[PDB]
Amino acid sequence: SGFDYEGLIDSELQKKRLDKSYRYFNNINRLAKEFPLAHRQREADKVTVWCSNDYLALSKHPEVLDAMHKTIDKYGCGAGGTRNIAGHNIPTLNLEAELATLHKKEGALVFSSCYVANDAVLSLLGQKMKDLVIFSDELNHASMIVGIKHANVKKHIFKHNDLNELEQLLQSYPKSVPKLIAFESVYSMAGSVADIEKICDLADKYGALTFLDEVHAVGLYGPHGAGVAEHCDFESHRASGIATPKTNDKGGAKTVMDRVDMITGTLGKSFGSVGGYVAASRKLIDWFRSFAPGFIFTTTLPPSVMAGATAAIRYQRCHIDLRTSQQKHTMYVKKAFHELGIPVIPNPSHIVPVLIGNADLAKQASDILINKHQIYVQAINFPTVARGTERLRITPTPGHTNDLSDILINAVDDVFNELQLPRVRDWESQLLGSNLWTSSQLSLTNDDLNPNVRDPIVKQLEVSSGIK
Amino acid sequence: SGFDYEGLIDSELQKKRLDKSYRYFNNINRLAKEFPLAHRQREADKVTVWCSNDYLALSKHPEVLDAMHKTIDKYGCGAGGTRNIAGHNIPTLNLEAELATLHKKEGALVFSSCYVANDAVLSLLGQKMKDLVIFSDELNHASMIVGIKHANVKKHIFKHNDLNELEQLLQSYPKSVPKLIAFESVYSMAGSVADIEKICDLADKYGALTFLDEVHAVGLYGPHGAGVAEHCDFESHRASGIATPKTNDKGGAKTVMDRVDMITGTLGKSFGSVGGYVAASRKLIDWFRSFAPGFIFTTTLPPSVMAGATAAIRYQRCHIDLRTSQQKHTMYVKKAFHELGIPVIPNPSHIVPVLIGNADLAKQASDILINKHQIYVQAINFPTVARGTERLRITPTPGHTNDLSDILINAVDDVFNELQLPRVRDWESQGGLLGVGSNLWTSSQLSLTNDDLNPNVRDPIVKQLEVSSGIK
Ligand SMILES: Cc1ncc(COP(=O)(O)O)c(CNCC(=O)O)c1O
Ligand SMILES: Cc1ncc(COP(=O)(O)O)c(CNCC(=O)O)c1O
Repeated sequence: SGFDYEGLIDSELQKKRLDKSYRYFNNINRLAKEFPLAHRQREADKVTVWCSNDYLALSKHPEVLDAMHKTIDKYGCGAGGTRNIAGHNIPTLNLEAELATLHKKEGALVFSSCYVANDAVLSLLGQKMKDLVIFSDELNHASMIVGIKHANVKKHIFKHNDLNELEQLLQSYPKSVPKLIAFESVYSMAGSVADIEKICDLADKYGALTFLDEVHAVGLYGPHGAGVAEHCDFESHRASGIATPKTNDKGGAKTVMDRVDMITGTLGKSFGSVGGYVAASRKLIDWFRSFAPGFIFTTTLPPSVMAGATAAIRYQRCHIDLRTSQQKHTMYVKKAFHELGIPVIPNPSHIVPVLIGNADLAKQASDILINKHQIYVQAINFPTVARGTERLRITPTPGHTNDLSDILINAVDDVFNELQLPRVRDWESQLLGSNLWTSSQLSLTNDDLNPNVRDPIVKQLEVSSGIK
Repeated sequence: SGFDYEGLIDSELQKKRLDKSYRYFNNINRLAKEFPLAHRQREADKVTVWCSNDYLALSKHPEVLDAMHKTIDKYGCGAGGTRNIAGHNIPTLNLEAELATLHKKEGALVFSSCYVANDAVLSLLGQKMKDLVIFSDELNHASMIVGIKHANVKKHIFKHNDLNELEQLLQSYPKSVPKLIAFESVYSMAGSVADIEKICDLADKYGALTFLDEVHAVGLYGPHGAGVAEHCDFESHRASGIATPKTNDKGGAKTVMDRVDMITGTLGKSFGSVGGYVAASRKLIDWFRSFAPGFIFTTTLPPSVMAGATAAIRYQRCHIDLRTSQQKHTMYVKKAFHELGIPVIPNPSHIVPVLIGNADLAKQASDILINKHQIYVQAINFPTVARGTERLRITPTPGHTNDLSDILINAVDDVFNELQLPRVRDWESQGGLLGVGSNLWTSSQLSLTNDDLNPNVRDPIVKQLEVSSGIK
């Protein structure tokens, strides 16, 4: 007999168990009628979910559900084909148009997932420019890492958010060498934020494209939820609404969001659905549409799923109260943790990473929270984060009111004592250690938005179907 | 001064226009209440869709829609996370269990899409066995090609369905070399079918894994729609229903479907939804679950989308009349075309590829069909097929009854005259092409009804798999 395939797999699975990164998924059945509750195996066994990426609770929004129900009745479930063959349609057109409008770009292209979007764009760039050099933040997501490998070009990794190191790398190449700077706006495991504007400045100076993943930012930053790039020119964007502003927030001609060449997002988090996208110039979009195999050779997302996301995007654009209440909830939890010496990785975003520092203790903390306190928070271990930096990821939403927060705070405090986990004081004696939303921005209401953001009559893009 | 990025893209887009493979997508709005009709830009402007991969018309089935509606009311739209974080749930468990049941495997794992499934499995195998040699059918789908590139291992391409050439390639390595044979059951562009059994025999003899893409076969072949692998032991599977058969169709211990190491499918065709999967041993599934980044680091499909597919799978398992009526519809169209000398690439499957032979004429035929006859059929050109072999792809379903077929036949006949396209006779004069000049479903199999299935397929109490969540 030949190779021992079963032996190779056995030993590979055993390494996961011995190093204790072997994952057990929790049966979590999220309740649309009782957000943010979920049930486990039994309907009667409920927990409060504190680690979902349904950041704005739009997965259960009436306009999202209604859009789904109506679309299902008209279109059915599946698209029934690919974009080329029988799977191109009005829900697709409306969604691409909505995303392009959100990022104030010429075009947007929808993919199965942002994982696929990231892989497709990065792969194609590298496969069509073999001389390309990619500069990648060390904390970039798996999707981007995989895309960068697939691109199959020279790559440099820079220390996280270290723009001195990035500039030194950029500088060591002639300007005429094609370059790509690949980064995220908000890094999900730490909640850290990129200086998008400074990166755009570096791109201008050294002749690089910019690729920006706003997956943990869309819905959440900027007056309309277009992301951190929008937040960079918050007041310009707020004044102009849907329109491109006359000037950026410093009185210059171009906004940050305009200067970024390629912006990717998800429909699977804030926008309450599933899918991915890239927003960019008409030329870039047409190129991806025409050449990306991960776009071309795959069933189109169901119409209903697209209709849902479109509804979510439209609603959130003109409901800044979603963001203000999320930020308030987050800040409430963060300040309560600070007072109790519960160690939170400091960040200016909506993510609350509670530092544990140990794989087994993080899993046990998660275990006790769900079984004893009916709180669902997931442990983040290697390989998603560095060994020794293990943590619990907590993500408050507009639905996590202060009464629910109080229960969380009490439970986490309690679990820290039960496991005798290190407090902030203890960490100081012995790691990974200031808010994007300002008080000014946090006191805005929906009345302070440009009325042109309420039910815009958004027209379909020619590029979605092909250009004459 | 800086690289001309816009220049590179412009010239790249211009190559598509000059070679005339630059695609214009049709606005096709499929109507659940009026299958297989769709509207274009205006609701009033309707066409009949004849090139959908909604092969069993289950995208609009009441049990599918009802499953979606109820799931949406309970769960909402999005999963709200990945499988690891807040996106693992009962709809997921039920779907994976249903797929494992269908293929009579220990486990199944759901992905965003079969494109992603294929890429993930192939990538991982090659990344974890760098000495692996992959033997790949020349007509394998882009997803598999890309997966095989990503695997980043030695690859041999064998001529399409040529198991003599495959054997000679396999033979030129010692048995102890790790090997993978990657192939499809049904190839969508001409409807050809693999000899899965002979490939399993070659894998046994030369010590290879088998990777089988049944994307154009699930729902459609075998008594329960488990695919061509099931069709290989049709009678054993039919007798045993959902249970593993006592013997295969030759009286041996193991069925072909059991001997295939990895089977991938889609939820986006027959099963009327979206998504992909692999069915395999518990060990393999646990491995993909634990290691495939394309599985791990992506939002879970919406619960409703999973619930829809589950309903579609359960329904089709015990409705063999879906397959018999599809095959009859296909055979009706094929034989009508034969009588009219409309050239169809001969195949034993459910696909009707009408040979045009010219890129411009195929697009014009498609154009005239939709604008003049309200028939939507897509032209297939280079690079999807060889230049000179361009064609129209027609895919009948249970919903394409003979009245609709008659309209299609009439329209295609009409278009052939309008464009003075070559008939079968005309191709024969030039020496034939691609067989223009049997059948998986036999007469015996085609006269089976739902009463001839094992009752254990009706409402199986399918139990959730431990491997879906993790094994201790
Ligand atoms: C930063 C980031 N980028 C891209 C993706 C992929 O997008 P989709 O989920 O639409 O496939 C994820 C998903 N993973 C979420 C997480 O890292 O917690 C992500 O977190
Ligand atoms: C043979 C084959 N394999 C895999 C896939 C990918 O499946 P998803 O659509 O679920 O990603 C497809 C898609 N069908 C493309 C075509 O008919 O050319 C396919 O045809």
